[PDB]
Amino acid sequence: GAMADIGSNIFYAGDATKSNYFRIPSLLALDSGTVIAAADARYGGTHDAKSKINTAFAKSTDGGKTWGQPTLPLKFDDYVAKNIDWPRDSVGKNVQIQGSASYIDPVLLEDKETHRVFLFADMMPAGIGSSNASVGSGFKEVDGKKYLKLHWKDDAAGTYDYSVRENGTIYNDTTNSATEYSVDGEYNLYKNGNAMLCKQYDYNFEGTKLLETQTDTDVNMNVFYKDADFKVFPTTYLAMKYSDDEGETWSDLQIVSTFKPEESKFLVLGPGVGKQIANGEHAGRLIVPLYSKSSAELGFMYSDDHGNNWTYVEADQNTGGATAEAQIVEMPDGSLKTYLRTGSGYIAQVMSTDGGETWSERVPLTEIATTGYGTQLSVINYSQPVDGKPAILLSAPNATNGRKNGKIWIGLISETGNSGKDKYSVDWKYCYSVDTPQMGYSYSCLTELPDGEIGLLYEKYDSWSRNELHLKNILKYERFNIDELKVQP
Ligand SMILES: CC(=O)N[C@H]1[C@H]([C@H](O)[C@H](O)CO)OC(C(=O)O)=C[C@@H]1O
Repeated sequence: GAMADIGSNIFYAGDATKSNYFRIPSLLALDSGTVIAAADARYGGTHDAKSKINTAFAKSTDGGKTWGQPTLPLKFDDYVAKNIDWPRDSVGKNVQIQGSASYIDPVLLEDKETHRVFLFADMMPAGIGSSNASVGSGFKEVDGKKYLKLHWKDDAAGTYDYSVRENGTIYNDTTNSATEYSVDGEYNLYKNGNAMLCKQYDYNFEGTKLLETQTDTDVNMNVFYKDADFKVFPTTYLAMKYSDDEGETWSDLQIVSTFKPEESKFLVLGPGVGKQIANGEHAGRLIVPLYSKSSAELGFMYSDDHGNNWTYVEADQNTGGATAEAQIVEMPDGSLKTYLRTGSGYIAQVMSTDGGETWSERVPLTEIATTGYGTQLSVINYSQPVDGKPAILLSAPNATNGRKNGKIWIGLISETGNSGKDKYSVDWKYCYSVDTPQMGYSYSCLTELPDGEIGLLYEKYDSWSRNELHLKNILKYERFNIDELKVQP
């Protein structure tokens, strides 16, 4: 590493998370000027769920120069957290953990009006990922009210005759009566006040066979575990916790996806950051991007009451479930521009003028090359004029073959003198090269730091490639002043 690369790891193999791998960066400068970050702690190599993944978290007091020890605010204990070197061979490289619960794909958001920070992540029951989730919400309605549904072990497959109700009281819905079972605030199970338990799994390889085997370590039976007496419906959930103390402590787990459409296979987070509206009618609205295999592809969830309640909105009617990972910026009036990945070989743009309730048709973004499968991007507002215009920054790879050639772009915003969603034009005038064209570059998250420097946490390899799986120390942190970035190639 060069002098300039010292301090370019936040999460790394050997830190406190006990993970050898990390993916999916999230980076956010708070209003106070503290800076926080989050990423997947991918234990079982860099595979997506299904796997064993927890959400990692760290922060910087010194404006993002330096980072504290990492924490695990969203974590499951059904399989142990350990440092294991995943095989990289033609056969083994493909092997993933079949039986663990996971948190995956974080989003960080701050309510600046209340100084509350929210952490969201997809919540996967045991052995589930987006690809093998079932169709359904995971909740039932009982006398008009939504309750998380549960399968008792000795009931017929696909039979969910129970529900978590007030106080975590588990009810039998056939007779509508409380049982002796309940869940606590962690969704761990109890029988007549007594903690239920089960044996934690280990995983070790013998050659290219992955051996997932019980140990003699008791952990709390959780409804998200493979070996629980009561089990949630095996679809994708959204989880959130909040902190008022900049991530020093976290609130209780919230399964917020009560709005998951019954017709959807998965509904998951567009990783990166969310947005608080600063200007206009809907100023103060909190909004978080989502995408799904459902009635719609792109969606959002928003709160007009500082995080207590969340409303789901569909931005299109595509049923094909392409990976429409999005990030959102604000126009100076306060309308929203969203930039998103697609599976159609380009990055797309959409506008909303009603605070994200409705959205315009997708518009391709010509200026940036990408692959057919696409990659996640990061877009943000910059607080300062740039050549005397309001500006945004976008980070994304810039190649048609592979995830590589990452750029940071500066877009300059103009009024076109037209009306509505067309009020504004973005001029992508600057294009900064992060490394070289053949260097790998995948997911990324920008933030503007306190001093007005631009921070970047990114995947410095190609995370799609089947030949770059299970690499360590690929998650890189760099800082730039705004003049560095003003390049015109
Ligand atoms: C929830 C989940 O799996 N998210 C993953 C997403 C997904 O795998 C798929 O592309 C669409 O269903 O893709 C990628 C990726 O590197 O492309 C990373 C995410 O971690």
